[PDB]
Amino acid sequence: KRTNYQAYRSYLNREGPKALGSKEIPKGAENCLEGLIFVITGVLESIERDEAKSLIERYGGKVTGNVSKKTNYLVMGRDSGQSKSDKAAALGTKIIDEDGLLNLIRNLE
DNA sequence: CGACCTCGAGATCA
DNA sequence: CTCGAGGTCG
Repeated sequence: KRTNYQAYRSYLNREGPKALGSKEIPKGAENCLEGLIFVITGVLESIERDEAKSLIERYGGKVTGNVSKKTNYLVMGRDSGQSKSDKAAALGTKIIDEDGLLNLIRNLE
């Protein structure tokens, strides 16, 4: 079942973090994301799951692969998981992108 | 006739 | 979360 599927994935889902390590991870208040739960699904413009997690975790925010009732903000860029999006939509969770997540931190600074 | 983006169900993890 | 199958733009 395993193979070099990551090879044709570029054309498939248009994945490939371009500006990784020189765009993300701001200098905003560490307490910024400290309050709500940040759930990032799929992939955004250009970010690694680890880089997003490292950002949220450091900012006192919690991150999980399963949307919760206290999420409030669901980060979703290029994903197809309707099953997970359905939960968030029913809860009243808003969908944000890469900049959307950073915008919160960009506001506090 | 060739490239590309959306629904979807099964493992993932609080 | 992370492959899974399809129909339309090209």
